[PDB]
Amino acid sequence: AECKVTVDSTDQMSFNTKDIAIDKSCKTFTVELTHSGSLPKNVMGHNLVISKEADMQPIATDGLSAGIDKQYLKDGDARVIAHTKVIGAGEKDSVTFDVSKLAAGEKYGFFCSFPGHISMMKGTVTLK
Amino acid sequence: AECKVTVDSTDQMSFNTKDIAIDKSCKTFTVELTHSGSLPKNVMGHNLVISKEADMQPIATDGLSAGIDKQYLKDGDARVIAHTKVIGAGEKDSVTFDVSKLAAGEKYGFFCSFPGHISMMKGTVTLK
Ligand SMILES: [Cu+2]
Ligand SMILES: [Cu+2]
Repeated sequence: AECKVTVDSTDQMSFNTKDIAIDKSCKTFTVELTHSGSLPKNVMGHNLVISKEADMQPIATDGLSAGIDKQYLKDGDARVIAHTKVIGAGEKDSVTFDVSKLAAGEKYGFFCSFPGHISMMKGTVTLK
Repeated sequence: AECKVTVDSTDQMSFNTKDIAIDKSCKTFTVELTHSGSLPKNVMGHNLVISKEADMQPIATDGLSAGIDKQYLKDGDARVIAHTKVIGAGEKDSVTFDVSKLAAGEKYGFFCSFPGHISMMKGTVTLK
């Protein structure tokens, strides 16, 4: 199906969508993240992380101390389904993953793990 | 003498001053912080923190983990001379401190410890 989405993240700490819908007829799904505005990654960086909805805040908390060099994610965090790098204004990244990782009957979300951003920057992923 | 100052902070991630001059006649000093613009504290909150210049980045890095409930400052941080709360648009806070705490010959600075702000939001405090 349509197996790719592009999400913008802003200088006002927001993603420009609240839901990522994944059609089940995709073996592989690609999320592209762009960052508009002009703020660099060390002041207003953003990544996009996909996990179980319950796991979003715990992943964020463990990422706090990993720092920007590890994309604010604890190295090898198994709760993470897929993630982009932390990007600043002007940059882009994408991550492609097996849609098969998303166990049906489960609730998944996406979020930014840059410290403090999760409170505003999260949404749902919906398998259809 | 004149032993108080008012500093504004903005949605554009700036203080409206780059130096806080403190008169030696002042046995105590009062810093008022205001926030103009319309962004809530969880997207563009600001505080004002005074410390030795050497300590500004290490303080901010420790603040990341402390969270907004701790004003993004490690609790009881010994390097912090004085600080306000994190305020959002429309709010105000002030902090008074003993000018005796500022060691003669040392270099001091003020910054915001809200995640990622420090690069944009710092200045000097001049003991005169
Ligand atoms: Cu972010
Ligand atoms: Cu700030």
